[PDB]
Amino acid sequence: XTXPFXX
Amino acid sequence: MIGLVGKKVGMTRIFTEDGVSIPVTVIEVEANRVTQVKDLANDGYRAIQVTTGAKKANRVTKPEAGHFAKAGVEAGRGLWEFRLAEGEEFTVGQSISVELFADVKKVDVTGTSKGKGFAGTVKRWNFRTQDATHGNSLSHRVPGSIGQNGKVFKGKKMAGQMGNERVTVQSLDVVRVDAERNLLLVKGAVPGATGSDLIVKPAVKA
RNA sequence: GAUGUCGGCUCAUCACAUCCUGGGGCUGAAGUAGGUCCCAAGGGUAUGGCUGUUCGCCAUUUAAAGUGGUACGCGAGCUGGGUUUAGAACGUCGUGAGACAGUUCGGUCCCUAUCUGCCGUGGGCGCUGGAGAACUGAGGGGGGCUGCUCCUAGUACGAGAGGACCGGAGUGGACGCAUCACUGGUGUUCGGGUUGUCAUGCCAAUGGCACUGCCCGGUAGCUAAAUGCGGAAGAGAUAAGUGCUGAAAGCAUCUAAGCACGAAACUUGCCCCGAGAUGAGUUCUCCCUGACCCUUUAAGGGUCCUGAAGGAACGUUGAAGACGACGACGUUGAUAGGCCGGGUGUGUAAGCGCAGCGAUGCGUUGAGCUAACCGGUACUAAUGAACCGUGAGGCUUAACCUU
RNA sequence: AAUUCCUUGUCGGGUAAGUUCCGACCUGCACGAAUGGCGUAAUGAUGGCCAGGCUGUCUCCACCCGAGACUCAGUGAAAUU
RNA sequence: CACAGGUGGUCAGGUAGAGAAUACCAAGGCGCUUGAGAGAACUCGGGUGAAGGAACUAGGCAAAAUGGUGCCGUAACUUC
RNA sequence: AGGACCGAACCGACUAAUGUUGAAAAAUUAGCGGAUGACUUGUGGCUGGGGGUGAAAGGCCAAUCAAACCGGGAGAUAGCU
Ligand SMILES: C=CC[C@@H]1/C=C/C(=O)NC/C=C/C(C)=C/[C@@H](O)C[C@@H](F)Cc2nc(co2)C(=O)N2CCC[C@@H]2C(=O)O[C@@H]1C(C)C
Repeated sequence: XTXPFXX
Repeated sequence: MIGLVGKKVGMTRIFTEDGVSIPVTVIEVEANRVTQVKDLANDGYRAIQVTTGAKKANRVTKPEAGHFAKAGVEAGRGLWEFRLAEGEEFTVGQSISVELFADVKKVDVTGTSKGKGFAGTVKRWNFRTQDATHGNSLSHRVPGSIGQNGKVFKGKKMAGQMGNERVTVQSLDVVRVDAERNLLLVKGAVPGATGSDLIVKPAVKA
C-alpha cells in the first residue's frame, strides 16, 4: 500500500 | 629440444659488476636419469621417460621397482616425459646434467601454482567491488548480476578453487649454470613453492 | 486470485548497418592529412564538472572514446536520487471539499535456493583377471589491443612550406598469469615505551582490565602500489581486391578448364583441462599356477585350505584444504612438536654495585627476550597387528604353437 | 522567488569545466501587503551552496582479531507443494 | 516464551575525577541450559594502511581527530 | 534571575547499519535532541462511539479508528467470483 512491498 | 626436472629452492639477488640486481629463481636440478626410450613401432611418438631424486626402499612399490630396475637405474621421486624434435637420441640409464642448458639463453618453466583454496570473484577474477556504504545491504564483495531476464552461460566467471593447477611461464632469461652445484639461475619468478618439482624446457618463443 | 517501473552500481552477452587497429578499389589521391565505397566483429573501445537523470553542454584526454538486441539486459544481485501513498507550503483552478504531469521539503525495497542452469569439488559403478604409474589427444576452453621515439630519411614527392608507405629497433599505457628476492602494507601468536587502576604481603620486579587500554617498531605468511614473463613470429586454406595464360565470341577479357598473390576473421602453431573419447584407447612393470562335493550340469552353486601385488583404514601432518580430495612420513623413521645452535626483530633485561638530595643516570651489557623462518637432533608421539581385496582370467573366428 | 511555462532566462562571481548556489537586471506564463508584505540579530537533530581540516567514500582494494557460514555428536524447527 | 522488553521507590563503599559520568576494584552476586574441532567464499561487528585525499555519491554515512584545564586573544552584524 | 549554557539519571527518538519466518507483531548498537520546565513521573479519579479527546496528525480512544469492541436485527443484499 505504501509504495513498493511493503513500505 | 628436451627439458629437465628440478626443485624450487627459492629466490635470491644477484649483483653484477655494474651494480645491478638481477632477481633469480634458483633451482636444484639434480642429475636426471632416463628410464624409457619409446619409438613409433610400439607406442607411436618419439619421446623419453626421465626421473630424478631418490625414494625410500621400503616405501616404493614393486611394480615401479621392476620399471626402474629394468633400466638398472635407482628409483626417483616421480616420472615425466619429453617429446623429441626428430633429431634427439638417448639410451636408458643415461644420466643428464644441468650443462644441457649451457647455450640456450632462454627457457620456459612449468609447475603447479600455490593453493589459495576457495577464492572469491575479486581474488580470482579481479572483479570491481561494490559500494561499501551509501545504501549497500550485504552486497559489498558480491558479484552482482549473472545473467538476464534464463540460464547462466557456461564459463561464467564465478568463485571457486584458485590455484594448485599447471602453470607455465615463458621466455625466462638464464643467468648462470653451475654444474658443480647442479643449479640453474633463472631470472624472475616461477610457479610453485619452495620444494615443489618443476619442469624447465628451452624457449620456443625465442 | 500481482509479469515490481527511469537512472546509477555490478556482472555481462550476442548482432554488424565498423569508432580505432588490419586488408583494399576510385579519388577533383602530389606528399602529409582527408573524402567515398568494399571485405572484416579477433581484441579493444575516457575520466570529471552541472543535473535524479539517460541524453545533452562544458573542461581535459585517448589510436579510438562505435551503433544496437538481450522484459528500453540485470531490484529472490545492491541502490532508492526520480517516478508512485498518507504530511505540510507557493503558484494556479474551484464558492468549497480538493485538484494539477506545475514546483518545493520530508518519507519501512522482505524471502535460510527444491528443480533447471552456472562456478567449483567428491562418492559409486563401468571400461571384462586385478592392481600401480607414465602417455596418446578425439574434443573443449584461455589468449589475440595498442601508442610513442630513433634509424632507414630530412630521403621519394613538392616551387616552397611541409614531410612517407614498405622494413628494423627500443621503450611505454591498459589488461592478464605467476611470484615475495628487492621497495612496502598487514602482522590482536615477538619486543619495548606508557596513562589510570586492582592484585601478587610490602619495596623492587611482574600480571590482569580498560577498542590489542592508547602508541612506536617489527619475523614468517598473505599481499600490491612492488618486479619478471606474456600478446607474436611462422605455416595452410581464404574475404574484398589485384593477376598470368586463355577460349567461348578469329580481337578483347582474372575463368569457363588450368595457375599465382591476398587481412588482427576462420583452421594451425603458444597455454590449461582432457580416454565416462560407454567409439570407454596405448606402453612398461608387479602379484595369484589349490582339494573336493553336490547340483534345473551351467559364464552354475557351496564348503575346507589359501589371502599375495596393492589398496584402504588409523596415526603424525602439509607453502593441500570448507567437508571429501591431493601430498609427505609411520621406529629399516626427521612427519609434526619439543630441545640444541644460528639468524631476524626489539633495543643495553633482572639482580647487585657506583654517583646523585632525589627523580634518574652510568657499569656489569648490544644485555635479555624472541611467533610461524634456516640448519640439525628420535626426547615424546606416528604400535606388532587385525579389518580390506584371491586363486590364471569367457565364447567365436583368423593367423600362429606344429612359418 | 518553497511561486517563472518558454528556461540550464541574460550578465557577472566562484570552479580547469557549475541545469545547482550567491549577487543584479525584469520579458512578474501565474508575487503582493494581517488566508499579511519587505526586512530581521539570535536560535534550528531544518533546506540549498562553497571552503579549511580529516579520512579506505573512492582510485584499488590488501592483511589481521572476533561472531556465523563449513565438519562432528545432540535436539530439531518453521514458509511452498 | 526460562523474552537482548518495560519500571515506582529506598540503601549509595575505595582509587583517579568537577561528578550518581567514565576506568579498575570492595561488599556481595554472576559467567547469561548445548558444545567440540576447523580456521574457505560471503555476511555481520571491529582494527591498521603505502601514495593521492571527496576524484566516491542523488548527497561527505560512519571512523578518526579537533575534544580537557589555565592564560593571552577574538570579525562582520546586532534588538547592545 | 533565566520556557538560559555544557552535561548523567530521567523523558524523548534526527541519522546510519543490523535485524526483516527478527532476541523483539517497531527493537538493538553507534552516535543524537531537551535535561528548573509549556518538564517529567507514581497512585487514584472523570469527559465516552457520529461521541470523547486532540499545541490539529484525521492523530489517539486496550497490538483494531474517514466513525471502537461485543451481541442482536441476520442466513443484510451481492444483476459479481
Ligand atoms: C500510490 C501508489 C502508486 C500506484 C500503485 C498501485 C498499486 O496497486 N501498485 C501495486 C503493484 C503491483 C504490481 C507491481 C503488479 C505486477 O504483478 C504487474 C505490474 F508489474 C504491471 C505494471 N504495473 C505498472 C505498469 O505495469 C505500474 O505502473 N506500476 C507498478 C509499480 C507501481 C506502478 C503503479 O501502478 O503505480 C500507481 C500510480 C501510477 C498511481
